[PDB]
Amino acid sequence: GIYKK
Amino acid sequence: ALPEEVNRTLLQIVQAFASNQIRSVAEKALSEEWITENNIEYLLTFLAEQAAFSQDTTVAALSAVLFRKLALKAPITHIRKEVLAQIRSSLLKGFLSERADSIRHKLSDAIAECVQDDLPAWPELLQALIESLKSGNPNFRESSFRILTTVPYLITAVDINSILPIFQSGFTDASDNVKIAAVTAFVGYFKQLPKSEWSKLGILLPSLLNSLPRFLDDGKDDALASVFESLIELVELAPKLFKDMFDQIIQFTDMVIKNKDLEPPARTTALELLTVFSENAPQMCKSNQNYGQTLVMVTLIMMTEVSIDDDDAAEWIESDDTDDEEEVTYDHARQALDRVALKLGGEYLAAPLFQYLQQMITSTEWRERFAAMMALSSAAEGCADVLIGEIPKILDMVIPLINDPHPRVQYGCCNVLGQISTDFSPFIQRTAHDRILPALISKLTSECTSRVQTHAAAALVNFSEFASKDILEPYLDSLLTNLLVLLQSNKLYVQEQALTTIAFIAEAAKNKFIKYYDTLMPLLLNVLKVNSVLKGKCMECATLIGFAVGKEKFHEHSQELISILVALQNSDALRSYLEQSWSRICRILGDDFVPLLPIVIPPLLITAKATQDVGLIEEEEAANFQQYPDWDVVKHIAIHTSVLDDKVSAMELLQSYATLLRGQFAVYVKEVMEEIALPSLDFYLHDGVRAAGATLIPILLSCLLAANEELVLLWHKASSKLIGGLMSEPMPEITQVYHNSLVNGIKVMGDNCLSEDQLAAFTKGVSANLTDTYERMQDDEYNEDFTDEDLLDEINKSIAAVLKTTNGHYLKNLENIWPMINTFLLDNEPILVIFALVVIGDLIQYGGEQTASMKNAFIPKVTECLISPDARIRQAASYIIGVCAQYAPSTYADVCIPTLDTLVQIVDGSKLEENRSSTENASAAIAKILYAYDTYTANWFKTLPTITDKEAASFNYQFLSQLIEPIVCAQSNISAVVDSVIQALNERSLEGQTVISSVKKLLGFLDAMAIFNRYPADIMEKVHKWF
Repeated sequence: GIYKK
Repeated sequence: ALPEEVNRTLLQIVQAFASNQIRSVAEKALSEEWITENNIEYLLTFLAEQAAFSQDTTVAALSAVLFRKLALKAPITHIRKEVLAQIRSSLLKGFLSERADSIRHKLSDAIAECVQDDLPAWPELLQALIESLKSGNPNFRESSFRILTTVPYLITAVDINSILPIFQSGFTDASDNVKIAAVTAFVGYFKQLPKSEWSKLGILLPSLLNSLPRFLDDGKDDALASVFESLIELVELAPKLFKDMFDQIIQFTDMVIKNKDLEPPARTTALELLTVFSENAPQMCKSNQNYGQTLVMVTLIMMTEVSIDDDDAAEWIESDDTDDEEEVTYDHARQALDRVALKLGGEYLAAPLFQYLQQMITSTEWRERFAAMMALSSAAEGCADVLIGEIPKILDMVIPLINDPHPRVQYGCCNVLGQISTDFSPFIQRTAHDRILPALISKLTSECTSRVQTHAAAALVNFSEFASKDILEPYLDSLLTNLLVLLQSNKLYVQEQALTTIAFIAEAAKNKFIKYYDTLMPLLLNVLKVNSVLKGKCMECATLIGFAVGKEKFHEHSQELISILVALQNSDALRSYLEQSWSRICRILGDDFVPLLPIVIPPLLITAKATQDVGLIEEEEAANFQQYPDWDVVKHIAIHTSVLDDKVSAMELLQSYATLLRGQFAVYVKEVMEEIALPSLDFYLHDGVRAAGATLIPILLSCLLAANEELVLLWHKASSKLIGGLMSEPMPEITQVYHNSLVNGIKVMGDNCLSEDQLAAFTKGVSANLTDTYERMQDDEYNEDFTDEDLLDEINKSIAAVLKTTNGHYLKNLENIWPMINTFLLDNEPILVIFALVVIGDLIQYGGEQTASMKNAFIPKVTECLISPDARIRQAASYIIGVCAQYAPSTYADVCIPTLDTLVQIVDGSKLEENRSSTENASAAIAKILYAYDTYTANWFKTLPTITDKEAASFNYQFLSQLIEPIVCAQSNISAVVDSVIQALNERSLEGQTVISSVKKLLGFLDAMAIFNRYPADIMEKVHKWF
């Protein structure tokens, strides 16, 4: 999925 | 100063250090013969003389380093004063002589080891430092600042009117090195000294800040970045020091970051300085709207710095779905806006953010349309409090960009939709599924580039995670038909994503997925029977599907699937997928998994038995090991973190196996307990391992119990090591687990599971935890703790658990820590007060009326706590008053009924989610006083229903059951009587079958049915299974 770094 | 015999011996040894035969004959001689109480003085005198006077670069350097290492462990305190004086004067003479730069650095580090509280004054150095700072040689000035960095106490020793212009000269020195040294030494002062000393140098901050523009003039970007790195440390220490010149440093970093002819280090550090203010002084950032405006502006600028000299993004379209490591400023900007947003909230950041977002989405610069998307993605979580209500506008902005001509803007739009699907969940799933799903699904077509297809697919993972099966059902077929196409890509990362997306769609879809099993499972098997990650993800998808559809459907392909697992397992990222798939298969097959343990468990047992793997290393080889993420260091100690991370992973799996299989796992319990669980507590260099060992203990025991000398012995061993850890464990978070692990252990083992040796050692452990908790919390001009609330919450549990298993006997042992408890009760901070109140509440249950010795010691504080502004304190207090009249009726008569007035007041924003708990306990306490020993009973009745606190509801209703079986009986309160019961039942707070037939008796004396005409169909069906 989409995450933050 | 040394006998020529000694010199040549030691000179041979130190020269031998750089050459293995010649070499460690020497360091064995050094370690075993010369680092002794009889030779240390000679050895230190030698090395000091070598470093100071030898004209051989190597020997001088080595000796200076050796001296530094050896002066520490001697230690310099136990050295005869007359040799210390000799060593000092020679080091100093070497420092003031003609040496190489690196050697004077090592001389500096050596000299620093000769300065201490314990040690006789050394005014020659102080005088030497002052004259050296005035030298024309930069290395002399630099080395002096370096010494002040190691021993910042020296800054106190020098007259203030000399040290101040020294730093001001240092900040504006012609040499960059000296400047960096000056700044380092300045910040180091605050790093080491008490806050009471800070105001001595603090006044130098404006001088430092005014020196910064000079770096831009000289084009010294890297020196600037070094100075930024020091300032960042200073902001974490004393943010408020920056209050008066906050605007200029805000505008300076703005100026640096906008100058994009500069090399990235100057601009990333500048941004970090900005960022770090939000993390250390948020009130300050909020009180100045120029901050948020600047932070938003510059992060946006930096997020546009993608695909430089490549407007087609050709390099980006052709690469895989990983980050381009070269886009450093872009990445730094994303993390920065995220961190600040998380700290300041949307009320402050949303407005300036969207001012630019409005503008950038329309630009022809695709990079700005892209950047607008990523910025919203980073700020969404931290600005959620506000943006969660502006959700159709956001979609109105973002969704039209999903078909942007540039594929990197499309990607960006997929990013936002995915990101906000997480941060605004589950509300965005319930209210925007009709917009988000069609938009994402549309990007799955093979019309779009691989990168956009893949990212749309990723966003679907985010959405699914909090979308119910009912929301997904009409989209499932469309979703899957499209994803099957991604599955036929020639690009590997597209296939891998497709698998993962299907998996987690399946996980959310659950039984709604059963109709898709037949079309998918064969396509998966074909993939597996043919690229390690692909197979791993394919195995994950297969078992997640299996868990969704249930055991029966899964059984159509389970044995073949298992045979393929076996092939994969016994043939590094693949291993993780396999381990998880095994564990998921166990969840599915339940007890039918048991024959597969001999395959699954032994690999885990190995990884979980990993020893701490630590090599004690030298100070030079220190950073050297920490380049790699899998290694960390903290004498100096090199720990292999990933090996111990995998130790935790294996233990977590063993946990779940144990938890799922219960008694069927007993055969492993003894081994896992003695070889893995208990030794893990002694892993002092890894927190996770220690916690994993602790949580494992109760679950291991329950396994063996469910299936005895072994059980009793292991519990005795495990409880003792847990108890023994309470007095040694330095980490408060880990301490909490130990107490929690004891509670669960006690709950498993049952009655009287502790000997009174253990009860004693437990008390010493509790007292130590309380003592250390008190001191850590007993701690502004320069600056603006749930971890400890939580530790005290489980200490409440364990004491309560120990009281219960001893059936009261632990009252004796707890006597010895009441002074600690009493201190907490009166203390200012509510956290310490709440703890004490809960403890006293537990005490009276087993010690009523044993507690008359304590009565007037807490009741004065308890009665105050009743009216306290904190709901947590009122509740705990109300409970104590209640349990006073329940377990110790006559010892508290003179207190309970005078307070009966205050309870009637607190009982009436009371019936509201925040304090609904507090007022129900007071309601219970009133019912307890009324029972133990009459306008009050009618007042208590309209405090009903009791729906939150279960303990409180339990008493209130069989007080209601006994009040009848006056104001409650007959009359026309009969509809309020029934409903009071229905609400408690329906809310699952009420134990009530006592009251149900008390009610049924009343309904018999009548109109009986009409009382339930109020309730809807779902609650009526419950009523019929109730009455």
